[PDB]
Amino acid sequence: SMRKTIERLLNSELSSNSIAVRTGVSQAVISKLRNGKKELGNLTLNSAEKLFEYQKEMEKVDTWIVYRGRTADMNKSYIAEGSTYEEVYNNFVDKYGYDVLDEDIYEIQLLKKNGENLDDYDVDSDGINNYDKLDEFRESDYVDLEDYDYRELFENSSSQVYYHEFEITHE
Amino acid sequence: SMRKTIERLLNSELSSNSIAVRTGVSQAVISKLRNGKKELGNLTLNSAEKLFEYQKEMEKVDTWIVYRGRTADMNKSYIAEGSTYEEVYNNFVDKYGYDVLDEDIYEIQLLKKNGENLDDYDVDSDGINNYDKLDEFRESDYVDLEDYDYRELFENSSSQVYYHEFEITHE
DNA sequence: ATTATGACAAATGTCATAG
DNA sequence: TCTATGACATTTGTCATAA
Repeated sequence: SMRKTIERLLNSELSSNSIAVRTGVSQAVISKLRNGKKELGNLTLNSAEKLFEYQKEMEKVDTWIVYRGRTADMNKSYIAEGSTYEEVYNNFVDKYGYDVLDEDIYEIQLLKKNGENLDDYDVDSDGINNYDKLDEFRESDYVDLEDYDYRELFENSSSQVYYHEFEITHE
Repeated sequence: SMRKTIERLLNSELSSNSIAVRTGVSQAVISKLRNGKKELGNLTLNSAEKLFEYQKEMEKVDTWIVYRGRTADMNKSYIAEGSTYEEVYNNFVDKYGYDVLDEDIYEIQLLKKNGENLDDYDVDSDGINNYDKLDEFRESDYVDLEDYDYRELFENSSSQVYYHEFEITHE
């Protein structure tokens, strides 16, 4: 899926036969890809999904994300920590508060991801104004936010914190 | 290319031809995928990436910035609009003029990006005392100002407009 | 426990055309 | 506009070789 993560697998010194048995993709494909005989883009979704998921599980333990945010005053700095983007968001909201980020940013991200018209919910600086419509959406079957969406919540928000830097450490 | 995200594009009510035009995937492939004659798993990463990027763009959250500024007296009012801080600044200069904002604030921000000492740079309210240093800066591209620098330009200014306020809506 | 190369049936992407 | 169906050169996935 993420061509970056599968590219990091080719960068890895793990054996092509080890990759072949761990993911299920043949050693032939892995050897030809690293050699340059094959291109990752030309590969199928199923095999690429296998390679990406395996590396993602491997990186799950040695991954730490430190968020940095700067307000207008030099003194105010917002920093959060976690191994997952969602963890960083929860650490931030308990550490600092929901009102630091843009009003109702989580709900707005969820609505747009699910294909809902923002106009119906009366979006404004004051947040979601049509609370009753949001309540109808909460009961309705929806698609829960993925980790990447949580990073977007910080970058999208500029009302209080307009500078966003994330540190990703792979060991 | 998350298969769930691509499926939400194929399960939308959007035309297979329109999806084909915006993404670049052939209408043939998109239609066969929707029919069931082809499978997403068998598709190449490049095309699946194209589909993924368009659905990601559709689900992306929009940002609109309304800037409000006032003089110390509060008799004089200034208002600007843009989806980026750079767009807000460009609108402000087009509507009001470069002189109203702090003199050579754009250059001050550039020097701050370089890290060159402001005191050594002959900093003054009048503007750039040292023309020589300007050509020195012209020699190096250095770092072109990022969007956040444009908000900082407004907040740094004290002369003329002294009250700076940014409101963000994600409609 | 490794690493390159096939062969082969089956798909793909890029173009069309037809309705 | 839009859908469906295909042509063609070409890369795939699987399953092997050989070293």
